[PDB]
Amino acid sequence: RSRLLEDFRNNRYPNLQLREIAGHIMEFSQDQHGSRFIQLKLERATPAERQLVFNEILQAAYQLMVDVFGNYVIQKFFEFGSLEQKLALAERIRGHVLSLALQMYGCRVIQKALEFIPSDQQNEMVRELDGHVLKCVKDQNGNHVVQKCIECVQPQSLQFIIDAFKGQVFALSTHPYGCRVIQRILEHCLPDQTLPILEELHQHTEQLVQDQYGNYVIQHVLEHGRPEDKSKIVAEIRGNVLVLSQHKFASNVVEKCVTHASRTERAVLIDEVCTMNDGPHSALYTMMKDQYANYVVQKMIDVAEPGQRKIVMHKIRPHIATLRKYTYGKHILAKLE
RNA sequence: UGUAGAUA
Repeated sequence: RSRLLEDFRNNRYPNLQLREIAGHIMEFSQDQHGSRFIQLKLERATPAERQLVFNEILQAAYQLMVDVFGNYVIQKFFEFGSLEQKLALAERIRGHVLSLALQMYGCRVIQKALEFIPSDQQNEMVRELDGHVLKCVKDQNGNHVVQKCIECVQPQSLQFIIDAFKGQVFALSTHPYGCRVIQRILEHCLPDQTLPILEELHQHTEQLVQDQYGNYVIQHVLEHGRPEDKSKIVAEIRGNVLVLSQHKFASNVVEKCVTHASRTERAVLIDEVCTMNDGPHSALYTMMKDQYANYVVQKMIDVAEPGQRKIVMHKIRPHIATLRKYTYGKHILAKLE
């Protein structure tokens, strides 16, 4: 390194200033303590002081966008720099988007830059992803970037991402990074576009609720979706209430079904299991005794009306001195009051 | 008694 920096790593300069590290901006930024020294002084800095530094981040900007320390520095400028340094940084970035989006460091920046630019540059920076949509949605770095777009970017500039997901919904609603994206779209995108998705979604409601993350997506719509889409799902559940509340994943979804259904639907779903006797005993006998099902049951009571709840507990008197036996049942006896 | 994304 240089002594200047060596002296900084040894604490030999207590009131070190920006001007005093001219010619060494870069080096500093690829060094943890110096990157950190700059990140701080940039916030409390004169316009002359920032530009000084800027001058030296520009010609090796890409290098610092990928450095493990150099990347917070570029990001500071997006936060606290001038409009012109922000567009200038954009410049730097044009036609480098895809690569930085997939890089461990570059995409943090990209993620920040996407947050601090007018729609014009925002709109521009995104189309560079066109035709590598699915490649980014399934990347470990790329995926927060796409998510970052769906959030920051005006929705009408992202039809290419709705298209890209066509007939792809299940593979992604059943993917690790794939399903967070699908949530964003349903949180941000226009009716025009959340229609094909919600459509494929319903195509595999039964399967998705059994997926590791697939359910998180059905779970999303139940909570946040339009009441027309809820009812369709709850309907997928109606009947299957027994076979799914014993599922490790599917239980979590019936849960939110009983929570987010119509008043009516809700009182029908609940009742379904208070009178669809299964085997030796009745329906909710198993649900009580089951490692996952009991939460579904405890939820039954939660959302219930005083009328239909009374009836539930009346069906749960015949086994009071029966649940003490099974421990998962034990968490139920502490409610019949 | 029960489930999910990347930096010093």
